[PDB]
Amino acid sequence: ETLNGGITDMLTELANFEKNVSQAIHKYNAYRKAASVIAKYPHKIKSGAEAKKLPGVGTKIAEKIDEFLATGKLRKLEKIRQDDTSSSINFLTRVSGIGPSAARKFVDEGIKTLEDLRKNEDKLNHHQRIGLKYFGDFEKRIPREEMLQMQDIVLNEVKKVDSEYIATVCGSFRRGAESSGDMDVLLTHPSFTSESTKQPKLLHQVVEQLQKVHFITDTLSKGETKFMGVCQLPSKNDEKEYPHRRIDIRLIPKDQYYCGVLYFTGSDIFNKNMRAHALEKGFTINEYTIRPLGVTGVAGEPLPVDSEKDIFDYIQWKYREPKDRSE
DNA sequence: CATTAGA
DNA sequence: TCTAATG
Ligand code: NA
Ligand code: NA
Repeated sequence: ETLNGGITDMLTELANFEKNVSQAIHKYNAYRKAASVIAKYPHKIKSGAEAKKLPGVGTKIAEKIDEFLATGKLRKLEKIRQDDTSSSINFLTRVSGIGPSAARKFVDEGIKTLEDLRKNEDKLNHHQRIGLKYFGDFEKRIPREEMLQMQDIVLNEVKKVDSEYIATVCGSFRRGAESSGDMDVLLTHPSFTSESTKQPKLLHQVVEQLQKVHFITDTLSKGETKFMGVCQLPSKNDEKEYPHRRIDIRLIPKDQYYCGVLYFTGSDIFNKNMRAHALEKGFTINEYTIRPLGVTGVAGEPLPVDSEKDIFDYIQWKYREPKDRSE
Protein backbone atom coordinates (compact mmCIF):
# COMPACT_ATOMS: atom_id res chain seq x y z
CA GLU A 1 0.00 0.00 0.00
CA THR A 2 2.97 2.35 0.48
CA LEU A 3 5.87 0.17 1.14
CA ASN A 4 5.75 -0.71 -2.44
CA GLY A 5 4.71 2.78 -3.62
CA GLY A 6 7.25 3.89 -6.31
CA ILE A 7 7.75 0.36 -7.56
CA THR A 8 4.22 0.08 -8.36
CA ASP A 9 3.94 3.50 -9.77
CA MET A 10 6.92 3.27 -12.13
CA LEU A 11 5.50 -0.05 -13.29
CA THR A 12 2.16 1.44 -14.08
CA GLU A 13 3.64 4.38 -15.95
CA LEU A 14 5.54 1.75 -17.93
CA ALA A 15 2.56 -0.39 -18.46
CA ASN A 16 0.67 2.58 -19.59
CA PHE A 17 3.23 3.49 -21.99
CA GLU A 18 3.21 0.17 -23.89
CA LYS A 19 -0.53 0.04 -23.97
CA ASN A 20 -0.99 3.65 -25.35
CA VAL A 21 2.01 4.73 -27.28
CA SER A 22 3.15 1.43 -28.53
CA GLN A 23 0.68 -1.18 -29.28
CA ALA A 24 2.12 -3.60 -26.68
CA ILE A 25 -0.69 -5.42 -25.04
CA HIS A 26 1.72 -8.04 -23.84
CA LYS A 27 4.38 -5.88 -22.26
CA TYR A 28 1.79 -3.76 -21.04
CA ASN A 29 -0.13 -6.65 -19.66
CA ALA A 30 3.15 -7.63 -17.98
CA TYR A 31 3.73 -4.40 -16.11
CA ARG A 32 0.39 -4.57 -14.54
CA LYS A 33 0.36 -8.06 -13.32
CA ALA A 34 3.71 -7.16 -11.79
CA ALA A 35 2.36 -4.03 -10.24
CA SER A 36 -0.48 -6.13 -8.89
CA VAL A 37 1.70 -8.62 -7.01
CA ILE A 38 4.40 -6.21 -5.58
CA ALA A 39 1.45 -4.32 -4.21
CA LYS A 40 0.46 -7.38 -2.29
CA TYR A 41 3.97 -7.95 -1.16
CA PRO A 42 4.16 -7.38 2.49
CA HIS A 43 7.66 -6.24 2.54
CA LYS A 44 9.98 -3.55 1.42
CA ILE A 45 11.55 -4.58 -1.79
CA LYS A 46 15.25 -4.22 -1.50
CA SER A 47 16.33 -5.38 -4.88
CA GLY A 48 15.45 -6.85 -8.24
CA ALA A 49 16.50 -10.20 -7.07
CA GLU A 50 14.10 -10.14 -4.22
CA ALA A 51 11.37 -8.85 -6.36
CA LYS A 52 12.37 -11.27 -8.95
CA LYS A 53 11.28 -14.22 -6.89
CA LEU A 54 7.84 -13.19 -7.63
CA PRO A 55 5.44 -14.39 -10.13
CA GLY A 56 5.40 -12.16 -13.14
CA VAL A 57 8.66 -10.68 -12.25
CA GLY A 58 10.99 -11.59 -14.89
CA THR A 59 14.42 -10.37 -15.39
CA LYS A 60 13.08 -7.46 -17.46
CA ILE A 61 11.43 -5.73 -14.68
CA ALA A 62 13.82 -6.71 -11.99
CA GLU A 63 16.38 -4.80 -13.89
CA LYS A 64 14.09 -1.85 -13.95
CA ILE A 65 13.47 -2.10 -10.29
CA ASP A 66 17.13 -2.04 -9.30
CA GLU A 67 17.83 1.05 -11.35
CA PHE A 68 15.05 2.89 -9.75
CA LEU A 69 15.92 1.55 -6.36
CA ALA A 70 19.46 2.37 -7.20
CA THR A 71 18.92 5.98 -8.41
CA GLY A 72 15.70 7.85 -7.73
CA LYS A 73 14.56 7.42 -11.31
CA LEU A 74 14.42 5.26 -14.36
CA ARG A 75 15.85 6.46 -17.72
CA LYS A 76 13.24 5.00 -20.00
CA LEU A 77 10.74 6.45 -17.68
CA GLU A 78 12.57 9.72 -18.15
CA LYS A 79 12.99 9.41 -21.90
CA ILE A 80 9.13 8.72 -22.35
CA ARG A 81 8.20 11.52 -19.94
CA GLN A 82 10.19 13.82 -22.26
CA ASP A 83 9.13 12.65 -25.82
CA ASP A 84 6.64 14.81 -27.63
CA THR A 85 5.12 12.05 -29.67
CA SER A 86 4.17 9.91 -26.78
CA SER A 87 3.45 13.09 -24.90
CA SER A 88 1.11 14.01 -27.68
CA ILE A 89 -0.92 10.76 -27.52
CA ASN A 90 -1.31 11.00 -23.86
CA PHE A 91 -2.96 14.32 -24.46
CA LEU A 92 -5.17 13.66 -27.44
CA THR A 93 -6.60 10.79 -25.69
CA ARG A 94 -8.39 13.13 -23.23
CA VAL A 95 -10.71 14.02 -25.90
CA SER A 96 -13.90 12.10 -25.39
CA GLY A 97 -14.07 10.05 -28.52
CA ILE A 98 -10.39 9.75 -28.75
CA GLY A 99 -8.76 6.58 -27.95
CA PRO A 100 -5.22 5.41 -28.50
CA SER A 101 -5.70 4.23 -32.02
CA ALA A 102 -7.12 7.41 -33.14
CA ALA A 103 -4.51 9.23 -31.03
CA ARG A 104 -1.60 7.70 -32.92
CA LYS A 105 -3.24 8.25 -36.24
CA PHE A 106 -3.74 12.01 -35.61
CA VAL A 107 -0.34 12.35 -34.29
CA ASP A 108 1.13 10.81 -37.36
CA GLU A 109 -0.70 13.30 -39.51
CA GLY A 110 0.75 15.97 -37.41
CA ILE A 111 -2.26 16.48 -35.13
CA LYS A 112 -0.82 17.13 -31.81
CA THR A 113 -2.77 19.91 -30.30
CA LEU A 114 -6.18 21.01 -29.44
CA GLU A 115 -6.01 23.71 -32.05
CA ASP A 116 -4.70 21.17 -34.46
CA LEU A 117 -7.84 19.47 -33.77
CA ARG A 118 -9.97 22.38 -34.65
CA LYS A 119 -8.13 22.97 -37.90
CA ASN A 120 -9.05 19.46 -38.86
CA GLU A 121 -12.31 19.23 -37.20
CA ASP A 122 -13.29 17.67 -40.40
CA LYS A 123 -11.16 14.58 -39.67
CA LEU A 124 -13.22 14.05 -36.59
CA ASN A 125 -16.43 12.17 -36.13
CA HIS A 126 -19.42 13.43 -34.19
CA HIS A 127 -18.55 11.99 -30.85
CA GLN A 128 -15.02 13.32 -31.21
CA ARG A 129 -16.55 16.59 -32.44
CA ILE A 130 -18.48 17.02 -29.38
CA GLY A 131 -15.60 15.81 -27.35
CA LEU A 132 -13.55 18.57 -28.77
CA LYS A 133 -16.31 21.05 -28.46
CA TYR A 134 -16.90 20.46 -24.77
CA PHE A 135 -13.30 19.59 -24.08
CA GLY A 136 -13.16 22.04 -21.14
CA ASP A 137 -16.49 21.18 -19.44
CA PHE A 138 -15.90 17.54 -20.02
CA GLU A 139 -12.93 17.78 -17.75
CA LYS A 140 -14.76 19.53 -14.92
CA ARG A 141 -16.30 17.76 -11.92
CA ILE A 142 -20.04 18.15 -11.12
CA PRO A 143 -21.01 19.66 -7.81
CA ARG A 144 -23.60 17.74 -5.81
CA GLU A 145 -25.37 21.14 -5.63
CA GLU A 146 -25.82 20.87 -9.38
CA MET A 147 -26.40 17.14 -9.29
CA LEU A 148 -29.58 17.57 -7.22
CA GLN A 149 -30.86 20.12 -9.73
CA MET A 150 -30.25 17.89 -12.65
CA GLN A 151 -31.66 14.87 -10.97
CA ASP A 152 -34.68 16.90 -10.11
CA ILE A 153 -35.07 17.62 -13.74
CA VAL A 154 -34.80 14.16 -15.12
CA LEU A 155 -37.03 12.75 -12.45
CA ASN A 156 -39.69 15.28 -13.30
CA GLU A 157 -39.85 14.51 -16.93
CA VAL A 158 -39.65 10.75 -16.69
CA LYS A 159 -42.67 10.92 -14.57
CA LYS A 160 -44.55 13.36 -16.74
CA VAL A 161 -44.08 11.17 -19.68
CA ASP A 162 -44.96 7.94 -18.05
CA SER A 163 -45.79 7.49 -14.47
CA GLU A 164 -44.85 3.87 -14.63
CA TYR A 165 -41.19 4.79 -15.09
CA ILE A 166 -38.50 4.19 -12.50
CA ALA A 167 -35.31 6.09 -12.69
CA THR A 168 -32.42 5.99 -10.42
CA VAL A 169 -29.46 8.20 -10.49
CA CYS A 170 -26.72 5.88 -9.54
CA GLY A 171 -23.07 6.37 -8.80
CA SER A 172 -21.20 8.32 -6.16
CA PHE A 173 -23.89 10.86 -6.36
CA ARG A 174 -26.09 8.15 -4.96
CA ARG A 175 -23.30 7.42 -2.46
CA GLY A 176 -23.51 10.97 -0.95
CA ALA A 177 -20.35 12.14 -2.84
CA GLU A 178 -19.76 15.94 -3.00
CA SER A 179 -18.87 15.83 -6.67
CA SER A 180 -19.42 13.60 -9.57
CA GLY A 181 -17.98 12.96 -13.02
CA ASP A 182 -21.21 12.51 -15.03
CA MET A 183 -24.64 11.39 -14.48
CA ASP A 184 -26.04 7.88 -14.70
CA VAL A 185 -29.67 7.29 -14.95
CA LEU A 186 -30.90 3.75 -14.33
CA LEU A 187 -33.94 3.27 -16.19
CA THR A 188 -36.65 0.67 -16.00
CA HIS A 189 -40.23 0.16 -16.68
CA PRO A 190 -42.71 -2.57 -15.67
CA SER A 191 -43.80 -3.48 -19.20
CA PHE A 192 -40.10 -4.33 -19.85
CA THR A 193 -38.26 -7.30 -18.49
CA SER A 194 -36.04 -10.33 -19.23
CA GLU A 195 -38.37 -11.77 -21.87
CA SER A 196 -40.97 -9.09 -22.92
CA THR A 197 -39.69 -8.40 -26.38
CA LYS A 198 -38.43 -4.91 -25.91
CA GLN A 199 -40.04 -1.52 -26.14
CA PRO A 200 -37.30 0.69 -27.64
CA LYS A 201 -39.66 3.57 -27.53
CA LEU A 202 -39.60 3.18 -23.75
CA LEU A 203 -36.04 4.60 -24.04
CA HIS A 204 -36.55 6.96 -26.92
CA GLN A 205 -39.66 8.41 -25.44
CA VAL A 206 -37.90 10.12 -22.65
CA VAL A 207 -34.75 10.93 -24.47
CA GLU A 208 -37.01 12.98 -26.48
CA GLN A 209 -38.52 14.47 -23.46
CA LEU A 210 -35.27 15.68 -21.92
CA GLN A 211 -34.35 17.27 -25.27
CA LYS A 212 -37.69 18.96 -25.82
CA VAL A 213 -37.18 20.78 -22.68
CA HIS A 214 -33.43 21.28 -23.48
CA PHE A 215 -31.76 19.34 -20.83
CA ILE A 216 -30.27 17.06 -23.33
CA THR A 217 -28.26 19.02 -25.83
CA ASP A 218 -26.31 16.46 -27.63
CA THR A 219 -26.23 12.83 -28.46
CA LEU A 220 -22.99 10.80 -28.36
CA SER A 221 -24.91 7.69 -28.97
CA LYS A 222 -28.39 6.53 -28.89
CA GLY A 223 -29.32 2.86 -29.35
CA GLU A 224 -32.29 0.84 -28.04
CA THR A 225 -31.16 0.63 -24.44
CA LYS A 226 -28.31 3.00 -23.99
CA PHE A 227 -28.19 6.65 -24.62
CA MET A 228 -24.92 8.59 -24.36
CA GLY A 229 -25.08 12.37 -24.41
CA VAL A 230 -24.57 15.93 -23.09
CA CYS A 231 -26.80 17.89 -20.89
CA GLN A 232 -27.03 21.27 -19.19
CA LEU A 233 -28.86 23.34 -16.63
CA PRO A 234 -30.84 26.31 -17.67
CA SER A 235 -28.74 29.31 -17.31
CA LYS A 236 -30.87 31.30 -14.98
CA ASN A 237 -31.48 35.04 -15.07
CA ASP A 238 -28.17 35.55 -16.84
CA GLU A 239 -24.59 36.27 -15.91
CA LYS A 240 -23.98 32.58 -15.31
CA GLU A 241 -24.43 29.66 -17.77
CA TYR A 242 -23.90 25.96 -16.93
CA PRO A 243 -21.17 23.65 -18.10
CA HIS A 244 -21.98 20.90 -20.54
CA ARG A 245 -22.29 17.64 -18.71
CA ARG A 246 -21.76 14.03 -19.72
CA ILE A 247 -24.85 11.91 -19.24
CA ASP A 248 -25.95 8.23 -19.69
CA ILE A 249 -29.47 6.89 -19.57
CA ARG A 250 -30.11 3.17 -19.89
CA LEU A 251 -33.16 0.94 -20.16
CA ILE A 252 -33.42 -1.97 -17.88
CA PRO A 253 -35.74 -4.91 -17.87
CA LYS A 254 -37.77 -4.34 -14.63
CA ASP A 255 -36.78 -7.76 -13.41
CA GLN A 256 -33.10 -6.80 -12.98
CA TYR A 257 -33.11 -3.18 -11.83
CA TYR A 258 -32.01 -3.64 -8.20
CA CYS A 259 -29.12 -5.74 -9.13
CA GLY A 260 -28.28 -3.33 -11.79
CA VAL A 261 -28.84 -0.55 -9.41
CA LEU A 262 -27.00 -2.09 -6.51
CA TYR A 263 -24.20 -2.76 -8.72
CA PHE A 264 -23.87 0.61 -10.43
CA THR A 265 -24.01 2.35 -7.04
CA GLY A 266 -20.81 0.52 -6.03
CA SER A 267 -18.35 1.50 -4.60
CA ASP A 268 -16.15 -0.83 -6.62
CA ILE A 269 -15.04 -2.27 -3.30
CA PHE A 270 -18.48 -2.63 -1.75
CA ASN A 271 -19.44 -4.68 -4.67
CA LYS A 272 -16.70 -7.14 -4.48
CA ASN A 273 -16.97 -7.34 -0.77
CA MET A 274 -20.64 -7.62 -1.13
CA ARG A 275 -20.12 -10.00 -3.94
CA ALA A 276 -17.63 -12.13 -2.01
CA HIS A 277 -20.16 -12.56 0.83
CA ALA A 278 -23.11 -13.89 -1.25
CA LEU A 279 -20.63 -16.61 -2.18
CA GLU A 280 -20.19 -17.97 1.26
CA LYS A 281 -23.85 -17.37 1.95
CA GLY A 282 -24.37 -19.77 -1.05
CA PHE A 283 -24.95 -17.23 -3.85
CA THR A 284 -23.79 -15.51 -6.93
CA ILE A 285 -24.15 -11.85 -7.80
CA ASN A 286 -23.58 -9.99 -10.95
CA GLU A 287 -24.74 -6.85 -12.72
CA TYR A 288 -28.26 -8.39 -13.24
CA THR A 289 -29.22 -11.13 -10.82
CA ILE A 290 -28.54 -13.30 -7.86
CA ARG A 291 -28.53 -17.06 -8.10
CA PRO A 292 -28.42 -19.82 -5.53
CA LEU A 293 -25.21 -21.73 -5.55
CA GLY A 294 -25.48 -25.48 -6.13
CA VAL A 295 -22.97 -27.90 -4.59
CA THR A 296 -21.86 -29.80 -7.79
CA GLY A 297 -19.66 -26.86 -8.51
CA VAL A 298 -22.11 -24.39 -9.99
CA ALA A 299 -25.86 -23.84 -10.15
CA GLY A 300 -28.45 -21.33 -11.56
CA GLU A 301 -31.97 -20.03 -11.04
CA PRO A 302 -32.59 -16.29 -10.76
CA LEU A 303 -33.81 -15.21 -7.35
CA PRO A 304 -36.64 -12.63 -7.46
CA VAL A 305 -35.94 -8.96 -6.32
CA ASP A 306 -38.32 -5.89 -5.66
CA SER A 307 -35.69 -3.72 -3.77
CA GLU A 308 -31.92 -3.51 -2.93
CA LYS A 309 -33.11 -5.01 0.29
CA ASP A 310 -34.32 -8.38 -0.99
CA ILE A 311 -30.85 -8.89 -2.27
CA PHE A 312 -29.31 -8.12 1.11
CA ASP A 313 -31.70 -10.51 2.80
CA TYR A 314 -30.81 -13.28 0.36
CA ILE A 315 -27.25 -13.02 1.59
CA GLN A 316 -28.44 -12.15 5.06
CA TRP A 317 -26.55 -8.94 5.37
CA LYS A 318 -27.24 -5.65 6.96
CA TYR A 319 -28.85 -3.18 4.61
CA ARG A 320 -26.25 -0.59 4.02
CA GLU A 321 -27.57 2.82 3.15
CA PRO A 322 -25.76 3.75 -0.05
CA LYS A 323 -24.16 6.49 2.01
CA ASP A 324 -22.15 3.67 3.49
CA ARG A 325 -21.70 1.48 0.47
CA SER A 326 -18.28 2.95 0.74
CA GLU A 327 -16.38 -0.33 1.04
C1' DC B 1 -17.93 -7.06 -20.32
C1' DA B 2 -21.30 -4.73 -23.25
C1' DT B 3 -23.42 -1.72 -26.49
C1' DT B 4 -22.88 1.59 -30.24
C1' DA B 5 -20.54 3.86 -34.21
C1' DG B 6 -18.13 3.44 -38.23
C1' DA B 7 -16.24 2.85 -42.64
C1' DT C 1 -17.82 -7.41 -40.67
C1' DC C 2 -14.07 -5.67 -37.53
C1' DT C 3 -12.68 -2.70 -34.81
C1' DA C 4 -12.66 1.21 -31.81
C1' DA C 5 -14.47 3.70 -27.58
C1' DT C 6 -17.14 4.63 -23.40
C1' DG C 7 -19.12 3.09 -19.73
NA1 NA D 1 9.70 -15.39 -11.06
NA1 NA E 1 -10.60 10.11 -24.74
